[PDB]
Amino acid sequence: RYGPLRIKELAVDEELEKEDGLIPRQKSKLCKHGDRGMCEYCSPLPPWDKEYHEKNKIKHISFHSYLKKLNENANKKENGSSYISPLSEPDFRINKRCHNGHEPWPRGICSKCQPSAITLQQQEFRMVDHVEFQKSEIINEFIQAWRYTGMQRFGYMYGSYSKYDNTPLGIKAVVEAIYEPPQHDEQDGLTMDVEQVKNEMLQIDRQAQEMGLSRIGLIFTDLSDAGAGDGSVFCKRHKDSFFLSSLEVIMAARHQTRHPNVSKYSEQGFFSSKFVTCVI
Amino acid sequence: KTATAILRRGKKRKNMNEVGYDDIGGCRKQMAQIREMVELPLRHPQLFKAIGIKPPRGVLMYGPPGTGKTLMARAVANETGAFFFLINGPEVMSKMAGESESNLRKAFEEAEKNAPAIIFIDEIDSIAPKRDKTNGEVERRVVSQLLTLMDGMKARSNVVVIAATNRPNSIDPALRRFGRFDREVDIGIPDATGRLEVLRIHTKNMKLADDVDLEALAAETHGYVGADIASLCSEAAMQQIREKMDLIDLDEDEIDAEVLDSLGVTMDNFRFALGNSNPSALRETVVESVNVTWDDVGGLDEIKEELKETVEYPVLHPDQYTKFGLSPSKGVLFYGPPGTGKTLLAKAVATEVSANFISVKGPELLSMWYGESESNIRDIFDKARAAAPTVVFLDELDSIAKDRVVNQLLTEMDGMNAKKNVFVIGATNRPDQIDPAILRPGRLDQLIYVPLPDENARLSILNAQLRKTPLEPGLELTAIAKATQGFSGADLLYIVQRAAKYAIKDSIEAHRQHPVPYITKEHFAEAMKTAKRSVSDAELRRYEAYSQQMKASRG
Amino acid sequence: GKKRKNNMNEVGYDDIGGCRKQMAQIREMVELPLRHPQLFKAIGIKPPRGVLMYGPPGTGKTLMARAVANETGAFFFLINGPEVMSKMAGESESNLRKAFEEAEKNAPAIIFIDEIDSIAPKRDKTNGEVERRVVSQLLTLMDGMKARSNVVVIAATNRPNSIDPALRRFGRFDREVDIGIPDATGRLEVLRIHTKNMKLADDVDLEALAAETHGYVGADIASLCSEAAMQQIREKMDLIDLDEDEIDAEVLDSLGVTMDNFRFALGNSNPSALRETVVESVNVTWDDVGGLDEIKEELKETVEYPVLHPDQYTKFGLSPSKGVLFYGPPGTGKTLLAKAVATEVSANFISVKGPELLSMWYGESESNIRDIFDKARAAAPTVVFLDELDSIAKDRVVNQLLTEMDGMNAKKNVFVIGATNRPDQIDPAILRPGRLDQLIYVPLPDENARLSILNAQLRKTPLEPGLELTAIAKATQGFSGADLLYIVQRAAKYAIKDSIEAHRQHPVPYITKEHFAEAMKTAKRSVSDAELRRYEAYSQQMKASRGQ
Ligand SMILES: Nc1ncnc2c1ncn2[C@@H]1O[C@H](COP(=O)(O)OP(=O)(O)OP(=O)(O)O)[C@@H](O)[C@H]1O
Ligand SMILES: Nc1ncnc2c1ncn2[C@@H]1O[C@H](COP(=O)(O)OP(=O)(O)OP(=O)(O)O)[C@@H](O)[C@H]1O
Ligand SMILES: Nc1ncnc2c1ncn2[C@@H]1O[C@H](COP(=O)(O)OP(=O)(O)O)[C@@H](O)[C@H]1O
Ligand SMILES: Nc1ncnc2c1ncn2[C@@H]1O[C@H](COP(=O)(O)OP(=O)(O)O)[C@@H](O)[C@H]1O
Ligand SMILES: [Zn+2]
Ligand SMILES: [Zn+2]
Repeated sequence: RYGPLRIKELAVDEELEKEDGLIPRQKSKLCKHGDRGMCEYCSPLPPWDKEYHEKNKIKHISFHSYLKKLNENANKKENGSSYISPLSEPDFRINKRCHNGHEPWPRGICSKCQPSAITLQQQEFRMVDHVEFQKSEIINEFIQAWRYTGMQRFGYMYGSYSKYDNTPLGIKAVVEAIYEPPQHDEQDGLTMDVEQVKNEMLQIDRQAQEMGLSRIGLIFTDLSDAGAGDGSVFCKRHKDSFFLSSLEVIMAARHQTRHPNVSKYSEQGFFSSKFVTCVI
Repeated sequence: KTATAILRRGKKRKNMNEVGYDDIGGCRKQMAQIREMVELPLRHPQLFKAIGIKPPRGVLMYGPPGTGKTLMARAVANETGAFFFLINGPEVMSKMAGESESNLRKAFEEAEKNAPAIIFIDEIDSIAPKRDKTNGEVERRVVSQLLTLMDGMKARSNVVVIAATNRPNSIDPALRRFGRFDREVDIGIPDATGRLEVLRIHTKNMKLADDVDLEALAAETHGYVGADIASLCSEAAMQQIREKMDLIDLDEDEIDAEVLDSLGVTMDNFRFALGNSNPSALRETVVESVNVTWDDVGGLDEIKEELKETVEYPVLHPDQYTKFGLSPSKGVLFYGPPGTGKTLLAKAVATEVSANFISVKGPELLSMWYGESESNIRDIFDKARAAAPTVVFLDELDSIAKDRVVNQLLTEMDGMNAKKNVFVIGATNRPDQIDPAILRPGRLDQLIYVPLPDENARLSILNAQLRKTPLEPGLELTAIAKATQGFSGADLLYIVQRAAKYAIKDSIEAHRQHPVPYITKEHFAEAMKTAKRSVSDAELRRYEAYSQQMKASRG
Repeated sequence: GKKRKNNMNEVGYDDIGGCRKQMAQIREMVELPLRHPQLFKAIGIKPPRGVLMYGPPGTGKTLMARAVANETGAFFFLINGPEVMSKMAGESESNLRKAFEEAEKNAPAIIFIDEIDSIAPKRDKTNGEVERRVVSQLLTLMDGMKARSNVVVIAATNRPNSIDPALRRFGRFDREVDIGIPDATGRLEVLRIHTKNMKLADDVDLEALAAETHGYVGADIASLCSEAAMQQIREKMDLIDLDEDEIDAEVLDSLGVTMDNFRFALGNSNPSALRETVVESVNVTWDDVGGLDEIKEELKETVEYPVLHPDQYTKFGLSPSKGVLFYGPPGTGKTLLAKAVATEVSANFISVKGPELLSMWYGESESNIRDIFDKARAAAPTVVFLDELDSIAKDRVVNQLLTEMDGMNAKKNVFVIGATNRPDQIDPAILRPGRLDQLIYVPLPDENARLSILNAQLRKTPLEPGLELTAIAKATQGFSGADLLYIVQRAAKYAIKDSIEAHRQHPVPYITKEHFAEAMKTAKRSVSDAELRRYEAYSQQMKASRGQ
């Protein structure tokens, strides 16, 4: 019986996969049974239990627990299938080669190679659950850049992933240092040549890997000091207005697509890059 | 003549894209209609501008499954070379709630955006069944969306919609109105020539043996649809390989090339495949073509002349009827003892005017009377209109007309177009049992009595039934014809069948003993010894009395 | 070695017995397209893709599919019906799509859709939005994979009428396979397969168990073996100490299943295969049917010749007869004639008794006439037998029967035999040419026939040495086979009563002549003279109706 493919994934992913994450519960006062046995209110709570999260004020379910829930729901053992892969990243591009009796899309199309209507809906799980800065100086210097110059900034943050016990099967990205590419920051925004950025970052990443680090996100500042005598900034981003504008959402999506998360439960072998974006 | 004026003249403008007119056979008239409705509006759109009309667009093909509706649609689309959008019923209906409508919207929008286009909605009965079957609200949203898209298209032009379904009634009635699927095409089971053409089309890549008689297979296969013939060929090839399996080593990965080079399908394999095949086209009412002349029927010369005057002149010479302002009769009613050859008369009439033939036996009428059939009287007459000229033969009419079904028949027959050549012929062994309503003018009011065959008629019948069976050279049937006074055609058929049974028994015994390649007169005598008249004298007297009453009442 | 080398991937052709015909069909339809695709390339055809197995539950359809898949070495992709239909809204369709796509991606493959009747039930059985979306998805997947892939789809269902009709046409499950109840040899093979790891005792007579189990599907035999083992455990429980958590190996070594346990298990079994119409094998020759020699010759020349010498029929251009109608007093042995006819041409046998037809008339059965004839087609050559046809042929059921008789392919070797006690009461429409046109009268047995019946019925009873039955045969003039069977049964009952009395008093190994005398003292003819005269008059009129 075919199973997960043979592909190397991060140590954190493996050690998370080893664990079970069940949350034990003690004898409820509504139980009707002796010491041995358990009815419905005493059974261990699955790591993806929505009631537990909403009771503990957690807004997403720690992707590995989402994978656990999918595996539990599907893929019966010893029969009933040949291990349908549970994870499959969405793909909306049209099937340029259908030839179900018709030429390619530009001059013919059938109901089989026609992208179906897309239904947006808030995602219920998050890959990386926490982001931790080893020292305050890492961001203090980043903000000192703006303090001295007055323009905005932008830089990649290097580090590594590890476990996070405060959430069921959660992951935290620990950031050790920040690297700032050559960019032309401006009063209301910033610009940066893409080709120079990637050409430099290739060798920077080689050196960082030799040092043991990895590129795990990007951070930029959006600050406009108020006129008050003290040092204060306007609250431009809040509940009723935008959190991340459309342009930065698009850039984050591109960055995530360019840093795939190698996974063993998807046909392609990757799913939903572990790449975070921070804003000040 | 004019009807197939579009069929006359690299290939395919040079997968499932390779289908072309050369991959179809036995549907010349329907193919002509479909091409005339599709190519002209798109390939030569200036004709209708010159003459000042808007050509109709909606085309609704229907027939038994396997008749080649999808094949015809795809062949026409690939030969026209126009933007072809294919919509599948189940494929659209398998989408989530709210997506099966957006798919249709985008399909029509794209077909309108691009150059002259063809939209083929295969299996439209899935996305727009009859209202009583449209359970749920999504089943109504989809139907309403289809109707709106169909209505909003009439202005665009240079876009033709083709739909296919099994039965005319399976579709929502609202889809068959002006500006919608108004033109209707009916695909019927092919005739002998059509079956031969299909057989040649399919068996063009097989390693046929030299002893293959595709004409014989065409003759034997009656009621076989194109899909049935394809299955026949596939099963014959499977039988051939099964026979050759002895020389093949299944365990070994590779098979010897020499063995693969000796594969050949023999006529015996085709006979075996015929034995295995089970067609289902005739289980439902279908439009079929018949080729009975005034020679498979013996005697009844006066009745033949009466039928000719009744049917042929209206069809062949409508100008004279218009000149005299007299409209032709709609229906006829045969009555007489069973086995007198009424079905043969109906088929001969249909063949004389070269019309299609629809037959509705007694079991079908009873099934409709019990409401456990897919079709219905309205559906039968819709098919008759779509396939006109047509002859609708209602056999065993007395079973139901001893009613809801008779009321439906009266409604449909009254609503029939006077100038449209759709004749109705009813058959009944008990004319008095027939409801008097059906026999009023404008309905099956012309009654004809079909008597038992006479001496010469019996001789002709016996010769016709025995023609395709080997017999002793210098064999006389005059004595058999003379001695069987009062026998109907069925009794003579029984006599000849018993003679053949005796002959085959003797042949098998002789072969087992180890001769009898004929049917000697002793076999005929032995078979005749156990044959008797199937019509009691009382019934013959009753029929004669009814005929005398009719003659007296009309003179 | 074998199998191209508990863990259902460990089943092969050696774990299936008694279904060699259907196994051969499935193998030629699955292995050949996959193992040797070059044959169909050379012949220039596309092999059929779909296959649809059906039969009573417990007949080993899943076992056959698994065995074929494992032996082929292809990429098996079992799909369950209940498993797929337990998913949330919009997830079952996704599972179907992913299964088909994966099977097509790793060709050659074998998709096995187990219990398809739950995914695509009859159109009137769904009535739900999801139940229609799933069916449409399945149809789309079946159509899409018709070409463009070297994949084979296999499905299993209880009855042909339990599936949406749209799935049984060209480009879809266009091949049908019918699984029937096994015969004596098949049951023996199944018993040998199951009872190979058990600690059978020396006194085991698997042949006897196979003989005593009729209508037992493989599941019933497995349950029988389990029950016998449990009975053995119960019997040995006296030496087992329930309190202790360990049992001496000496006691375990003494376990052994004996014939008594198997007899008990036979007593406590609930087979259900025969509660519905089922195809079955028959082994009656022209020797159990004493007398009726002329009727035997008529049946031979009516049935055997078309089946065994079709070339002669084609040469003479004669179409073989479809069916016949037996009539006569009850108990004359019509079912024996039907079974003998089926046996001679080595055809299957479907029996539809009066209660089943009445249930169909009341519309409270899981099977229809169309279903019966679909099974008959799939299992051809077949003999369908409508017993006591006069209950329904006194109707929509009769109309359906006529429709099916008209529909059936002439060249197909499917023969319909009808039995009735009131030939006049039968609907005339059934007797037209192209239907049950032939009428055969089965009279009461004669003296020699009666003696033959008596001898046949006593081959399983310890009769007294030197016993005679000519006097009994002569004394029973006018008796049918049922009456003679009743006489024998009463004699056996008296003998067993006397044996039990003697044992209780404490001998009586075999029946004696006085037992038969006592049993015959209460003999009574089951056919009144008036009814016999009526049947004779009807036969005489029929002969006159076929006069010169
Ligand atoms: N003249 C013909 N008429 C019909 N079928 C033909 C003919 N020639 C070849 N065929 C073959 O017969 C089969 C007909 O299948 P087809 O899909 O056209 O049938 P259908 O029932 O009309 O279609 P659908 O239900 O998909 O709309 C195909 O194998 C086609 O190749
Ligand atoms: N030749 C055989 N025929 C039938 N059953 C057999 C045979 N040999 C063994 N068996 C046993 O019979 C049972 C087979 O049950 P199985 O699940 O295959 O039947 P089914 O009702 O057709 O399947 P399903 O419900 O999965 O569609 C198993 O116990 C198997 O061990
Ligand atoms: N002139 C004829 N009169 C009667 N039967 C004929 C004649 N010629 C042929 N037959 C045979 O009659 C049979 C068909 O009879 P049919 O037309 O069904 O009679 P009915 O309509 O009374 O049922 C066929 O076997 C056909 O060959
Ligand atoms: N030649 C025979 N004629 C009649 N009954 C026979 C004959 N041989 C055996 N029997 C017995 O007849 C019984 C079955 O009779 P059956 O065939 O059901 O009669 P029917 O078909 O008239 O109802 C069995 O017990 C069988 O042993
Ligand atoms: Zn509890
Ligand atoms: Zn496509």
